[PDB]
Amino acid sequence: ADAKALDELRKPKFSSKYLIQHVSQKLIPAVKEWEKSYQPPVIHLGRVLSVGDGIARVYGLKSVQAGELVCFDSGVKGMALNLQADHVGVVVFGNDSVIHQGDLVYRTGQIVNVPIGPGTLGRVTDGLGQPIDGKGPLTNVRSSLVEVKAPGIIARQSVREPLFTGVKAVDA
Amino acid sequence: KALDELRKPKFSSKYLIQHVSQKLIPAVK
Amino acid sequence: EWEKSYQPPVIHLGRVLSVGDGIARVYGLKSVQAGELVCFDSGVKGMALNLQADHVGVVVFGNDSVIHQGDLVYRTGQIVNVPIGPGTLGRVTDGLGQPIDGKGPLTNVRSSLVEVKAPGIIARQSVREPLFTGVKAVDALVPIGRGQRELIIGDRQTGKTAVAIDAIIHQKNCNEQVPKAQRVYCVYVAVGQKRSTVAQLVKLFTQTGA
Amino acid sequence: DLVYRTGQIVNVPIGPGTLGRVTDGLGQPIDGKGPLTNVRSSLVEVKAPGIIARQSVREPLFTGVKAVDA
Amino acid sequence: LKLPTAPLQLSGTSAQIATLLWQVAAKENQLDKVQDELYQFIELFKQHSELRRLATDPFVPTLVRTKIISSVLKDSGASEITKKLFEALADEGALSALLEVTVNYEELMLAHKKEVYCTVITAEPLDKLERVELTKKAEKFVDAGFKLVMQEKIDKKLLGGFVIEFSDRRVDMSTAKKVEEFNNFVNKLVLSI
Amino acid sequence: FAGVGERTREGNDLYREMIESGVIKLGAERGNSKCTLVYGQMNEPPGARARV
Amino acid sequence: DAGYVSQVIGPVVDVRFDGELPSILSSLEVEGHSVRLVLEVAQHMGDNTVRCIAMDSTDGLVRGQKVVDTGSPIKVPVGRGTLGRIMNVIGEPVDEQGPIDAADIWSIHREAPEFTEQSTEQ
Amino acid sequence: GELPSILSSLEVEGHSVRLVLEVAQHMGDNTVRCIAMDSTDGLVRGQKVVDT
Ligand SMILES: Nc1ncnc2c1ncn2[C@@H]1O[C@H](COP(=O)(O)OP(=O)(O)OP(=O)(O)O)[C@@H](O)[C@H]1O
Ligand SMILES: [Mg+2]
Repeated sequence: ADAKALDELRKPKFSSKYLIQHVSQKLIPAVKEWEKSYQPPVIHLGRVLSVGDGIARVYGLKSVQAGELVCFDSGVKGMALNLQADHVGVVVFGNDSVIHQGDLVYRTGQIVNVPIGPGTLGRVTDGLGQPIDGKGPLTNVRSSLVEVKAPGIIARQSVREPLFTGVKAVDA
Repeated sequence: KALDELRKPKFSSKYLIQHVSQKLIPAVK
Repeated sequence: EWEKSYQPPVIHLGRVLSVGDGIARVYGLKSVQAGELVCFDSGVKGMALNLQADHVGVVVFGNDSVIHQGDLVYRTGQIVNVPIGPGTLGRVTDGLGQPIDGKGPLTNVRSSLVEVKAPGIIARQSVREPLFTGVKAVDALVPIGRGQRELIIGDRQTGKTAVAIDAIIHQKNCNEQVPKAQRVYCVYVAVGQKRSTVAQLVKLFTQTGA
Repeated sequence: DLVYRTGQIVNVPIGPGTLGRVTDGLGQPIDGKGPLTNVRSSLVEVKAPGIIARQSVREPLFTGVKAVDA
Repeated sequence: LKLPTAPLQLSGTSAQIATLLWQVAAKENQLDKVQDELYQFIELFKQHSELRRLATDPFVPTLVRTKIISSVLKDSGASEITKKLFEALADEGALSALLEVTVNYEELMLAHKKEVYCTVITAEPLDKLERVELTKKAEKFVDAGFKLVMQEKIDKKLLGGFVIEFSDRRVDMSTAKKVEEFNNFVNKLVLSI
Repeated sequence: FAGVGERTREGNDLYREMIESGVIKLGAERGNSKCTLVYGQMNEPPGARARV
Repeated sequence: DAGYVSQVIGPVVDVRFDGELPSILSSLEVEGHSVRLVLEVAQHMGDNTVRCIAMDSTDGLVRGQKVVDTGSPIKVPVGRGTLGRIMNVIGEPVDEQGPIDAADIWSIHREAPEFTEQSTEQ
Repeated sequence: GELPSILSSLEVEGHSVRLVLEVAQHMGDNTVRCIAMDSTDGLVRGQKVVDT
């Protein structure tokens, strides 16, 4: 049961060929009889194995990063959180009722980011960066990651300036 | 390298040996 | 007499499947006993603790960072035993009977198993003769007999070790004025203590004479 | 072991033959007075009657206890 | 319902399948007829990326997989045990268990010839009277009439003798271990005597 | 000093307060320092705080 | 030679090697990553896979990223060159003052001092 | 053939009452996981279920 004879099986030891030349010319006419039931194979895209309660288990997606924004074919975004050996566990940025088994998942290339800048000053935003106040999209703004590491020891200095709160119990 | 995908099997149906034994004992003539 | 009756014994092997956190899952070791010492390739000992249908779960007597996947595990054929006898007196041993005091190997000892069955009903006798701890609260109010199990229970830093060490030192003091038969020989087991704490105790025991 | 299905959801004998009989939790009698005779089987898991099927409680069930019935 | 006893007991869910396969192949006297079929299907998974797709891709339905496996083996000159096994493994997507059913079937088969694979470490290249006397002592470390498939190997850090590595047990009858157990024997008597 | 999983602000406070008090010196007189700082503070992942 | 990333769940990375697995507590470097990511081998998973803990964030890791073995645990600079310096968990200078010029880099993993070399004075 | 959406309602054919299922999860292997609006006592594992 150990891996040494299991690697010895990679060397051919068949000693007879009365099935190999029979079914190799019988395989491809059998597979072509079911090619409308086959879904096309997937390597760098993704395909939903299982979806439920806001989690999609995605087959494929070979070159996704951990914590990376993905986008399902129904438009709803995702986030590749735990990259397991046979599937990717994707949390769904929205309602997961528009995701089916066999839906294509697209890797977006970006770790999750929000629009930052002076254009956000005054807007009502959702948790992902889209404005929800009904005043159009975000202008004069740029995209920045949400997983910036905090500034270290040499970057900081001592806290001196007050920033009063106006509550005299607090400020006293 | 083509058989690296099959070097450990992963399946459902914990009672797999029952479904194999309900097919193999009628293969005996 | 040794060479005329000498066959080299067949030693059953075992392959480490997985190792981590001081636990080695070992394939094989097909005839191993539960609680039996095994030996690894790196010289570190083990104990076959739970025997499963596919592997053996082995607890590692030491640091498991020297064990790898595929390392050979030899069984020793014997349950875990320690050297017992009068040569263990005066000696600082570790949890497996091996000395750690730097005073050479253990002379005048013999091996015996660590897990012996407790003596039964007819093996017992009524506990009548006293064991004096030298602590007058214990000797007056909460007295001890020879053959008794007395729990020293309390919070931290309240004097449990002080009562135990006073009992040992008083057994040394009583051992000088009694004959050979009614002499008490003490064993102190230090489970999970700091290693500098148990050098203070051997300093105090070599200073008092205990 | 061989497990046979009975073809029926879990049922107990109901009817006027159950009166006077001691029973276990499955329907078979344990008082030693033979099987249940004037009886028929019905399901133990019945949905309760709905809203139209009920009416307000009008009639008194006297416990016979003075502290209860007062 | 009376099945012949397997030569050795084995593990679960991929070794008991091979145990059952051996048990129903020994009833039809059909062991070496299905062993090469196992190897042939291993070569078939080596050949086509569309036949090992049935073992690894989880998006093919079990109907499509069973209909490929059944309509590819239309008696195929082959044993009916192999055909009733692979449509059973195709009904669960357990076709990846073939490459370990073959390992456990190899173990049962080379246990069926009482043959025993081992390697022998010696200090010197053997003579052909030294070899046939080594098998006279190596056979007593097997508790059956198993005629072994002994190979040879040389490492002269042994001081003469032999070390039989049976792939699950070692017998170190080398002199270099005897002179170490000699030294460990006389170093403990002089501490007591 | 081993700052194991603490605030980075007080690590900067200790570093500054030992720059002024002369425990840590900078530049060419670095060898006249008497303190080595090793820092594994709260923003680090749990592997970097377990081994610092 | 090297291994590849098999599984990333949080701060725990499973690295698969094809022969010659690293020891437990060994240090592994991940190349192709933006920052220097050091993984320390926590345990052997069993099918030629090790399970590791990361010294920095695992955001960005790809299943199949090349992981090279150092053959040793996490080694850090020690000596007079570290006086007046701020170090990382893996011995990098984070005070932004040059490199750390200390000789004889030591492993962070060793066993405890044994029983005979214990001082008793107070 | 083809899987219903999540929250889509199904109906089981041949039950003693009108048994409406509501799809809660896609479990993979062409299987949905539903939540019945009535009792499931009397359901057999071959019963035809119509996607609404
Ligand atoms: N009878 C006593 N008179 C004076 N001091 C005492 C007495 N007993 C104990 N102490 C002091 O109390 C302290 C704790 O004692 P001890 O170690 O025996 O308690 P402990 O419960 O074993 O502590 P820990 O749980 O930390 O091991 C010691 O420093 C000792 O000096
Ligand atoms: Mg104590």
